[PDB]
Amino acid sequence: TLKIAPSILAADYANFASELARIEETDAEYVHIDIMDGQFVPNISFGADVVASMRKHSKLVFDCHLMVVDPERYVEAFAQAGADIMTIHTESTRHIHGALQKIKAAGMKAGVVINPGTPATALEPLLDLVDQVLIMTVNPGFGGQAFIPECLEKVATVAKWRDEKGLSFDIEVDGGVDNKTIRACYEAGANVFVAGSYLFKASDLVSQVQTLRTAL
Amino acid sequence: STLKIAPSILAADYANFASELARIEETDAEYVHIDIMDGQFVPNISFGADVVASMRKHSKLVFDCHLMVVDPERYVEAFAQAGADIMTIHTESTRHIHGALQKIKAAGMKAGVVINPGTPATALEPLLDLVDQVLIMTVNPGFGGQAFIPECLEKVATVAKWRDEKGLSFDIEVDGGVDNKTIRACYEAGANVFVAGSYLFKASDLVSQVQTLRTAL
Amino acid sequence: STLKIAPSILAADYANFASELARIEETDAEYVHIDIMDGQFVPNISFGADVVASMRKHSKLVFDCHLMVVDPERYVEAFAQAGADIMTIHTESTRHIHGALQKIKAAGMKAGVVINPGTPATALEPLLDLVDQVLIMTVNPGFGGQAFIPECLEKVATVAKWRDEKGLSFDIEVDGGVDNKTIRACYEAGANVFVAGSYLFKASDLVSQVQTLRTALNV
Amino acid sequence: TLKIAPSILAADYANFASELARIEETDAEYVHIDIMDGQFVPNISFGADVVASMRKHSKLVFDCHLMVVDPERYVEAFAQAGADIMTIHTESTRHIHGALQKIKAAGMKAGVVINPGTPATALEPLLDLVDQVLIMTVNPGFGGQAFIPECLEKVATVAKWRDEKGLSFDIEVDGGVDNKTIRACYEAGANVFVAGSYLFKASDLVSQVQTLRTALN
Amino acid sequence: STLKIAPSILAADYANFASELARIEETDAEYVHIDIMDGQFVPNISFGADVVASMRKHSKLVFDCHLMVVDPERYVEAFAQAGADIMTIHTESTRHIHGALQKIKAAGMKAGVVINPGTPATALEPLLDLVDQVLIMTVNPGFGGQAFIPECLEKVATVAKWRDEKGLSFDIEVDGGVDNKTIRACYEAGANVFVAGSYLFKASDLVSQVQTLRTAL
Amino acid sequence: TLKIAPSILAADYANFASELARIEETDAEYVHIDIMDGQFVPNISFGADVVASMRKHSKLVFDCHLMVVDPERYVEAFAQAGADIMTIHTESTRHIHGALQKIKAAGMKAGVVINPGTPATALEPLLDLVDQVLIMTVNPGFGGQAFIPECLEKVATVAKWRDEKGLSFDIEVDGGVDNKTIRACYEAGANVFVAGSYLFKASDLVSQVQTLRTAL
Ligand SMILES: O=P(O)(O)OC[C@@H](O)[C@H](O)[C@@H](O)CO
Ligand SMILES: O=P(O)(O)OC[C@@H](O)[C@H](O)[C@@H](O)CO
Ligand SMILES: O=P(O)(O)OC[C@@H](O)[C@H](O)[C@@H](O)CO
Ligand SMILES: O=P(O)(O)OC[C@@H](O)[C@H](O)[C@@H](O)CO
Ligand SMILES: O=P(O)(O)OC[C@@H](O)[C@H](O)[C@@H](O)CO
Ligand SMILES: O=P(O)(O)OC[C@@H](O)[C@H](O)[C@@H](O)CO
Ligand SMILES: [Zn+2]
Ligand SMILES: [Zn+2]
Ligand SMILES: [Zn+2]
Ligand SMILES: [Zn+2]
Ligand SMILES: [Zn+2]
Ligand SMILES: [Zn+2]
Repeated sequence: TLKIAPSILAADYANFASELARIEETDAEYVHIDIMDGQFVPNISFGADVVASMRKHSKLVFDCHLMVVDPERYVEAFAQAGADIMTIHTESTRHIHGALQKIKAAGMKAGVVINPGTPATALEPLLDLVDQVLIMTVNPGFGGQAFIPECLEKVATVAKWRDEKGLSFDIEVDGGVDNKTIRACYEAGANVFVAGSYLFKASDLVSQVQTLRTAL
Repeated sequence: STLKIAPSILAADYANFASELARIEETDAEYVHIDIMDGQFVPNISFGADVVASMRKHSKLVFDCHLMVVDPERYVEAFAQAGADIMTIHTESTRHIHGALQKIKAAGMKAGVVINPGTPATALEPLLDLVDQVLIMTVNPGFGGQAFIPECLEKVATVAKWRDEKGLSFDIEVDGGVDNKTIRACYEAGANVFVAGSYLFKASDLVSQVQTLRTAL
Repeated sequence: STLKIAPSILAADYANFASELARIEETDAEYVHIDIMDGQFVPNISFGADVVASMRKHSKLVFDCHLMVVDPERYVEAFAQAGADIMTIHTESTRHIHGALQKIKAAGMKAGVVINPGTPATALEPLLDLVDQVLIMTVNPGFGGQAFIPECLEKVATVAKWRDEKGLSFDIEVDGGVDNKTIRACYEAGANVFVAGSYLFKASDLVSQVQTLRTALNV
Repeated sequence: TLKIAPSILAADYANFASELARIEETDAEYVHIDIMDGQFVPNISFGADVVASMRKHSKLVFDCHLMVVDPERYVEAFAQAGADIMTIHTESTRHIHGALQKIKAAGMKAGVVINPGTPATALEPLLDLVDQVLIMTVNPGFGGQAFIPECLEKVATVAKWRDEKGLSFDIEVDGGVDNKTIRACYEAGANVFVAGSYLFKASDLVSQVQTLRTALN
Repeated sequence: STLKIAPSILAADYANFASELARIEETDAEYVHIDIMDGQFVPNISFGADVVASMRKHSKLVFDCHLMVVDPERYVEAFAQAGADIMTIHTESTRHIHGALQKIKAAGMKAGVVINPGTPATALEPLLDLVDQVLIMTVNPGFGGQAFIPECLEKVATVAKWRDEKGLSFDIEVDGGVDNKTIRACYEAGANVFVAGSYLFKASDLVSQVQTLRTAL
Repeated sequence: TLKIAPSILAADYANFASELARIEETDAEYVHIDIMDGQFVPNISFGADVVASMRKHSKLVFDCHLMVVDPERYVEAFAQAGADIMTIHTESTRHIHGALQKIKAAGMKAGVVINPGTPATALEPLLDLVDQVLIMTVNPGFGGQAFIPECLEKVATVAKWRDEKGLSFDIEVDGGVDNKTIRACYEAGANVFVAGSYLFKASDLVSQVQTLRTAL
C-alpha cells in the first residue's frame, strides 16, 4: 500500500509533541526522522535521545534515516528509543550487509538508502535482506531542495529486481516530494513517500497530506 | 563577579523545548546551557544549530552553547545565525583553538573555552586574553547524572589566579555533577557560573529547585 | 582447477601457533589462511606481520594472508618479508585497489582481492586481469562461527562467468561459514579454494575433519 | 573535436609562467592541472592559490583535476582562481552527485573521474550532469607510470552510455598517454588526451605535441 | 618501593606463547608486559585481546597490558574478559583520558596511564588521583631494540616528586631500551617497575638474564 | 645571530625562480617555505616536488615549515628535495619526539613549532633534540594576519629554558612580523624572523629587508 511519511526535520523543533500530534491527525502512517551527525552530512539535527523522547508522544511508525557515519554503533540506541525502521546509507559503512543484519537482529525493520550519485547496483547484494529500500531524490543534508528526476530510474530498476526475485520490501523516496512530483515517484515504482518542506509549510497539515494522496 | 545559574537543557523534556524554556524563565536563572554533541567528540548526538535556532524564539535568556563536536569552527556562522550568545569550544576538538576563538568573537558572540577533566589547566594559558568565559568540566563530557570530579576544582583555582595576575575578567564556569551539595565548593574554588542539568530537571518545581542552588551558595 | 582447503588460523590456539601449524600439516590442506585485523576495518585486532614472520618457520604451506585492515598498501613489504605467499586485500579498504594489487605483485607475492557480502561483484570487474585470486566473503568480516550467507554465492558465479569470458585462470576463494553442509554449494557456484575456521578447529582430529570437507566436495 | 591537454605536473614548477607560454605555442587547447593533497594520493602538488597565480599567464582552458579528499570545500576557491573545468573523484566524497552540482552552480564545467580500479558503474548516475568524464589510465599520484590498457574498456562503456542517452560530454584519458598509446585511447572513445612526461621531456614542445596529433591520425 | 621486572612478550617467540610464558615464570619476574599495537597509534600491528585471552591460562603472573591503539576505551571490556590485570593507556590516544581511566577501573582492572617521549609530564597531573600506574616511555612506541632516551628520566623524577607531595602510592613504570646498563638510572630517577624486551629474550637463559637486571639494580 | 627569513608563500607562484633571485639580492639568509596539505590547515600550497624544483634556484637555507598532518612520511621526500631545516607541528602527530629524531637522522636540522593556542609546555621534552623552535605569532593558514602579542610570552619561556639547560637552538617567530612588530619579537628572545606580506608587498625587496634589519 501507499504510505505518506512526513519528515519531522521540517517541523517546529521547539514543540515536537504538538507536531507529532498534528501528524496523527492526518492519515499519514509514518513519521520520517532524519538523524544527522555533521560527518555524513554538514549539519547536526538530533540523535537517539531526542527520538526516544518523541516515541512517548506518537503511535506512528518511526521511520529513522541515519545520515551518520558508522551507523551500527547506534543500532542498540535506536532500538531502545523505539525506532520501528532503521534506514542506513551504503556510503556510511564498509560493512553495509552486516550493519543491516544487526538492525534486524535488534528487532527493527532494516532499511537501506543510497545517495543520488550512488549506482543502483550498490543495492543488489542487499535485496534479500532489507524491509525497505530508500532512493534519495535529493542530495542529503537538508529540506527544500530541488527534485532529481534521474533518481527515479533507480526506483524503477529496484522495483524490477524485486519482481524478478519475488521479494516484497517497500520502496521509498525522499527529497523534493510534493504535489507536483509525487505522481512521478509512484509511477516509477515507489510506495512510500517522504515529504518535509512541502507539508510543513501549510498550517492545515491534514489538508496538505490530502493534496499528496490526491496527486497520487 | 556576579553568580549565574545555567540550567542545562540536555536534561529537559526534548518533546517540549518551548515549555521547558518557559519553565527556566520562571526561575532566576540567567543562562540556558545548550549541549551540542556530534557522535564524534563524544559518543552521542544531541541536537544541532537548527534546533538552537528554534529554541531561540522561545527564550530571552543567554544562550550558552557548549560544542562537544570535532572541528567546531565550521559551525560558528550557524550558531551566530541560530542566536547563540556564547559559544564555548573544546581545546581537544581542534588543532587551532586560538584561531577558532577569534572566529567566534569576530562572529559577534562571546567566546568560551572548555577543557576535559584529564586536560591540564596549562592548555588554557595561551587563550586567557581572548575569552569571555572559561568552562572547567567537572565530569567527563557525554551525558548527565555523572559523579562530580573534585580534582577538577584545582584547575578552577588555577585559572582564577591567572585571571587575577593578568587582571582579566572572564567568567569561570563549571559543568557536571553540580548540585546543592557541590556548588559551594565550585564557588569557593573561584567559579561564578554554574551549569546544572539532572539536579534541576529531576524536580517538578524548577523555580524552587533553582533556589536550592542559590541558597547553597 | 585444483580444489584447495585453507584452514583459518584465526580459529586456532593462539598460545601454540607452531603446534597448530603442525596439525594443519598432517592434513592434506594446501594453504593456511591468515586473517590480519587492525581494529579499524573490523572491530577487533588479531595479529600482525611480525606474528606471520614467526609462524613462517613452522610451516611449509602456502601462507594465504587476508588483510582486514585499512590502507593495506603500507604493509606490502612487511608481509613479503614475513613470508606471505598470497596477500589478499579489500576493495573497501583503499581508494586505490588497482595500484595496491600491482604493488603486491611487484613485491613478488600472489595478489588476491576480496569483497564484503554487501559489496557488488562489479567492484571486481576492473581487477580481473591483474589478480591471482578472488575471494568472496560468505560472512561479514570480523570473526568465526558466523552464519553462511547464500546470496554471496551469486557473486561467485558471476565472477566465474567473467573469468570464463575473459579466458582468465585466477583461483576463486570463499571464506566464512564454510562447512561440510555448505562447501558443495560453494564448489557448484564456481569456487575452488575453501577457507574454514570454526568447523575445522572445533575438532580434535583435524585430519578427519578436513577429510569430511573433501568428501562433501565429493570431487 | 580532439584536444591535447599538457599536464603541468610534468613541467618546471619554478617557472610556471614560461611553461604556460611554451604550451600556448603548441596547438594544445587545455592545460591539465593536477591538485594533490597528500591524502587522496601520497604526495602534495599545489593548490588553488597556485592555480590563481597561473591564471593570468594563460589563455587556455584550465582543466583542474582534484586528487584531494572532500573536494566540495574547494569549489569556490577554484572558481575564483580561474578554473574552467573542475574534475573530481567518485572515490573522494560520499556525495559525488551534489559535488558536481556545486561545481556547475559555481559556473565551471563539471568533470568526474574514476581510478583504474573503480568500476564504470560508479559513473552511471552522473552522466546527466557532467561536461567531461575522465578515465584514469594509471593509478593517480605521479607521472611516468605505465599505461593501463584495461582501463580503455571503461572508456568504451561510457562512450556507449553517452550514445544511448543522447548525451554529449567529452571523454578524457589521463596517464601514460604517448605517441604509442594515444591512438588506442582514441579508438576506445576518448577525445581529450592528457600527457605529462611524454611532452615535457622534450625541449621542443610544439613539435612534441605534434607527434601526438600525428599519432592520432 | 617494590622493584618489579616485566619482561615484554613482544620480544618473545610468537609461535610459542605458552612455552615463552613458562620460561618467564621460571624467573622471579612478576609481570608479563603485553604490547597491543593497532597500526594506527603506531605503524605496526602486534596482537589483540583474543591473543591475550589465549595466553591467560598459561600464566599466573600479572598481565600488564599496554595499549598502543587509538580510542582504547572500546577495548576495556574485551581486555577485562581476556584476563588483563593492568590496562595502561596513552594520553595521546583519546580526547577523554580521564574518563577512559575511570572505565578501566570500573571494569575491575588496575588503571595505568602512559606518555610518549615527546609528551610533557604535565599531561599526567590531572590523572594522578585515579591511576595505579604511571608508565613513562623511554623510547618512542612502536618496537623493541631502540636506543634508550635519558631525557625521559626527568619525567620519571617529576612524577616521583608529585607522588610524594600528594602522598599517593601508584607504581612508576619505564619501558624501552631498558637493559643491565640503563636500568640503574631508571631506578634512581624514581621508577620501580621495569619493562625489558630485547635485552632479556636475546638470551637463552631467561632466569639468569633477569638476574643481571636485579643485580644491576 | 639574527636572521631574516622571507616567506615564499607571499611571493609570485608563477615565477618561483625569479622570486628566489630577488631574495638572494637581499642579505636574508633563509627562504621560509610553507607546506600546507588542506588537512592541518584548510588550504593547500605546494609540496616536496615544488621545493625540489626551487632548490637549484637558491643557495639560501631552505627553512621548510610543514603544516601537514603526519609529517614523518615526508622526511625522506624533503631531504631529497633539498630542505636544510624541517620544522614540524607538535599538533600534527602523536609522536613528535620520534618525528624530530627522524628529521635529524635524515641529515636535516630539526625544528619544532606550536600554534598560538598551544602551551609552551608542549616544547619542554623536545629542547635537547631540536636546532630550532618556532613560535607562531599568528594562527597558521595564510599571510597578512594580525600579530598575536601574547605568543611572545612563549618565546620568552623557551628562551629561558634554553639558558637554564645551556642549549643553543634558534628561536624563530612567524606571522605578522613587520618593521613595527619585529623589535618586540627580538626582545622576547627570538633571533630568526619570518616575514611574508610585509616584504613582498614591495617592489624593492632589498630595502624592505633592511627596514627589518633597522627596526632591530
Ligand atoms: O525535500 P524535503 O521533502 O523538503 O525534505 C526532506 C528531508 O527532510 C529529507 O528527509 C532529508 O533526508 C534530506 O537530507
Ligand atoms: O548537571 P549534570 O546532569 O551532571 O550534567 C549536565 C549536562 O547537561 C552537561 O551540561 C553536559 O555538558 C555533559 O556532557
Ligand atoms: O566462518 P569460519 O570458518 O568459522 O571462520 C573463518 C574466519 O577465520 C575468516 O577467515 C575471517 O576472515 C572472518 O573475518
Ligand atoms: O603519465 P604522464 O602523462 O607522464 O603523467 C600524467 C599525470 O600528470 C597525471 O595527469 C596525474 O593525474 C597522475 O596522477
Ligand atoms: O626492551 P625493548 O626491546 O627496548 O623494548 C620492548 C618493547 O616490547 C616495548 O615494551 C614496547 O612498548 C615498545 O613500543
Ligand atoms: O609575514 P606574514 O604575511 O604574517 O605571514 C607569512 C606566512 O607565509 C606564514 O609564514 C605562514 O606560516 C602562515 O600560515
Ligand atoms: Zn530522510
Ligand atoms: Zn555543557
Ligand atoms: Zn579470511
Ligand atoms: Zn590528472
Ligand atoms: Zn609497552
Ligand atoms: Zn611558516
